[PDB]
Amino acid sequence: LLCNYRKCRIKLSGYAWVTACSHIFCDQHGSGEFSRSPAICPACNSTLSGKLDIVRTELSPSEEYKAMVLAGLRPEIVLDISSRALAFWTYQVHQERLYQEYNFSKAEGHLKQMEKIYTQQIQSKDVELTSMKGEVTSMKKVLEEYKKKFSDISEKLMERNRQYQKLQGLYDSLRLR
Amino acid sequence: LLCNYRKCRIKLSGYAWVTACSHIFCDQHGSGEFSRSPAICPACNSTLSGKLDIVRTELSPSEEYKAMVLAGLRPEIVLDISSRALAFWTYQVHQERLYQEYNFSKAEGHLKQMEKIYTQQIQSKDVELTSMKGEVTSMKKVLEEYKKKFSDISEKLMERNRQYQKLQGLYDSLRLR
Amino acid sequence: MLLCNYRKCRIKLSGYAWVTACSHIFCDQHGSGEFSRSPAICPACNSTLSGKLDIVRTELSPSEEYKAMVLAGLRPEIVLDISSRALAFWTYQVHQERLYQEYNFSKAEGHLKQMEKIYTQQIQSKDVELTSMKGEVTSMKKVLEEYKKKFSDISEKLMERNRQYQKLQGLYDSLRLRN
Amino acid sequence: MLLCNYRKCRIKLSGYAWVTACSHIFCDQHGSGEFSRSPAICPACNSTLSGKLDIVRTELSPSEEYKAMVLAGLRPEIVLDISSRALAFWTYQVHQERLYQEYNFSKAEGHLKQMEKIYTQQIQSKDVELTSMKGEVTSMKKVLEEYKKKFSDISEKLMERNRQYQKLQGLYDSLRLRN
Ligand SMILES: [Zn+2]
Ligand SMILES: [Zn+2]
Ligand SMILES: [Zn+2]
Ligand SMILES: [Zn+2]
Ligand SMILES: [Zn+2]
Ligand SMILES: [Zn+2]
Ligand SMILES: [Zn+2]
Ligand SMILES: [Zn+2]
Repeated sequence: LLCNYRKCRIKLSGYAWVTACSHIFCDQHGSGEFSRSPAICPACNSTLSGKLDIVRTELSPSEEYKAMVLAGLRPEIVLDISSRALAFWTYQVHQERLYQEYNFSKAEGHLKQMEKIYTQQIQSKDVELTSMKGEVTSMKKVLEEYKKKFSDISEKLMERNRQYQKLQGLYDSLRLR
Repeated sequence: LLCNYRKCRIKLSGYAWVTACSHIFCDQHGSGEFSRSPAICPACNSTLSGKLDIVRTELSPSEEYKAMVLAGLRPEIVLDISSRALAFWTYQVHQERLYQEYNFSKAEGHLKQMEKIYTQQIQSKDVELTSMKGEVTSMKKVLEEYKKKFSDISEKLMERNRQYQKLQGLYDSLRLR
Repeated sequence: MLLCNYRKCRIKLSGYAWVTACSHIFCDQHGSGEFSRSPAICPACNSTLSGKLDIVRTELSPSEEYKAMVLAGLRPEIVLDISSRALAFWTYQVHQERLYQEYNFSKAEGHLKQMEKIYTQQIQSKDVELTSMKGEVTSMKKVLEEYKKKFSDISEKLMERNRQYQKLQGLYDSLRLRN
Repeated sequence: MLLCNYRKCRIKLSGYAWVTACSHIFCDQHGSGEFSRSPAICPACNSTLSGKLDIVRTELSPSEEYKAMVLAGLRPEIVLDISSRALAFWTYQVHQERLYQEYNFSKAEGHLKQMEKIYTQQIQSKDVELTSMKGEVTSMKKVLEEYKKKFSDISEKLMERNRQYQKLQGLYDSLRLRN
C-alpha cells in the first residue's frame, strides 16, 4: 500500500491510519491529520467524525491477534468482514492504477506539446534560411551586372587612352614643326 | 455457540470470552475466570498466561467495526484470519456434536441398566411364584391323603357302630332274662 | 464428515458424491442410480431438478492441481461469492444433521420414559400376582387345618365309641356270670 | 479486467480464457493456438507444461448456478485453500501488471529525455546554419561595397582622363590657331 496523501505516497509498513472513506495514510501524516478535532481526509476531503471512521491499524499483525480477532464470530460475519477488507484493497489497487495511467497520459501530453513547439520552430527556422538565401541570390545578381558595367567602363577607358595617345602624337608632331 | 463451562452450556449472544486454546465462555464465567492472575481455562485446564490468550469479543459487531477491523490488511492476512476464525467455529461445532453423541450413549446405557434391573426382579418374583405353586401342590396332596384317612375312619366308625348295635340286641335279649 | 441425505443410507461420504441444487448431497451409489436421468427428482425432498448444473458429481478430496486451477483467473469478488455459497451448503448440511440428531435424542428420551412407565406398571402387576399366590397359600393352609381338626374330632368320637363298646362287653359278661 | 499475458496481445480478457498452472492467463485465440500442441510451451515464462491441470479453459463470467455448485460439498478448509490459490493467482497477475507499467513509465521517461536532447541538438544545428547565412550576408555586403567603391573610383578616373583629353584637345586647337 501507499500513503493516500498526495505529497507522500510512501509504502506503508507498521502503523497506518485507515478511514471509513476507503483511504489509508502513513503514521506521520495520519497522526498529524487525524488527531485534530476537525478531521478532514486529505484525499477526498470527506468529513469524518465517528470513532470507528478512523483506525490506527498495524499492517503486519501478530499471529495471536490474527488467531483471536475474529474468533467466536459466525462464518457469515467473518465472510462479510473479509469481503469489506478485500473491497478496500481492490479500491486502493484501482486508485494506484488510475494514478499511473494519469501520469502516463501527462507524459504523452508533454511529449506532443514539445513536438508542437519544436515543429513550430522548425518551420520558422526554414523560412529565415530561405529568405536569406533569396536575398543572397538577388544581391549576387546585382554584383554580376555591376561587374559587367565595370568591363564596359574599362574598355571605354582604354579606348579613350588610345585616342588620347593618338592626339599626343599629332600634337607632338605639329609642335616639332 | 454454547458456553464451554459444563454447568452452564448456554447459548452465547452479545459479549463472550474467547481463549487461545479454542474455547469460548459466557460473559459471567469469562469475566470470573479471566479476572484471576492465575487463570486456567475451565474446559481443557490449559495454562493461560498470554495477553491475547484472553479476549472479550462482541458476537454481534457493528457494521462500522466489521468494515474497519481488517481494513488496510493484505488479502493473505485476511485469508489467514478468516481461516483461523472458521477453524475455531468448526472446532466448537465438532465438540458440540461429540457432546450430543456422549449424551445419547449415556441414555443408551441407562436404558440397558433399566432393562437389566427389571429382568432381575421378574426372575426373582417368577421363582417366588413357582415356589408358592409347588407349596400349593403339596397342600393339595396332603388334603387328598387326609380325605382318604377320613374315609377309612368313617368305615371304622360304621363297623364299631354295627358291632355296638349287635351287642345292644344281645343285651336286650339278656334283659328279658 | 458429511452423510448421505438418503434417510435409510446416512453413510459417511468420501471420494465421489452427488450434490444437488436442492442443497442435498448423496453417496455415489444413490446419485448414480437417480441422477443419470434427464428429469431429476431429489431423493431427499422430491424436488424436481431439470437444469444441467442442478446435479454435480464432485470429488470430496480434490487434488492439489484442481484446487489451484478450478477458480484460477476469477476476480476476488467472484471467488468470495463462490466460497460464500459453498459454505452456505456446508452449514445447511451441518444444520440438517444437528436437527436430525436432536430429534433422535428427543425420540430416545420419550421412548425411555415410556419404558420406565411400562416397567413400573409390570412390576406393580407382578406384585399383585405375588399377593394372589400368598392369598391362595393362606387359603390352602386354612383348609388343611380345618380338615385336620375334623379328622381329630372324628377320631376322638371313634375312641369314645370304642370305650362304650368295651363297657357294654363288661356289662354283658357280668350279666352272663349272673346266670 | 485481466489482460492476455502474451506481450503482443495484452487485450482485456472477457468470457473464456486459458489459465496455466504457472500463474499465467491468455486470451482464447492465443490459448487455443498454444495449448493444442503436444510440445506446448507457455509463451509468458517459457515453462514446459506437460500436465493435464496445467491447462484450463475457464469462463471469466460464470453463471450463478456454476458458482453455487462448483465448490458445493467441499469442506470449509478445502474451499479456503482453493480461495487462497485463486487469490494468489490474481495477486501475481496484478503484481506483474504493476511491474510492466512501472517499466514502461521508466522507458517513456528515458525516451522523453532522449527526444529533448535530440530536439535541442537539431535546434543547435539550425542556429549554426543561421550563423552561416549571417556570415555570407556580411560577405555579400563587404563584396558589394568594396567592388562598387572601386568601380566608382575607376569611373571617376575615367572622367578625369576624359577632361584631360579635352584639355589636350584645346591646347592642340590653340597650336593649330598659331600656325
Ligand atoms: Zn504520508
Ligand atoms: Zn477519504
Ligand atoms: Zn457460562
Ligand atoms: Zn481451553
Ligand atoms: Zn433436495
Ligand atoms: Zn446413499
Ligand atoms: Zn492473446
Ligand atoms: Zn507461464
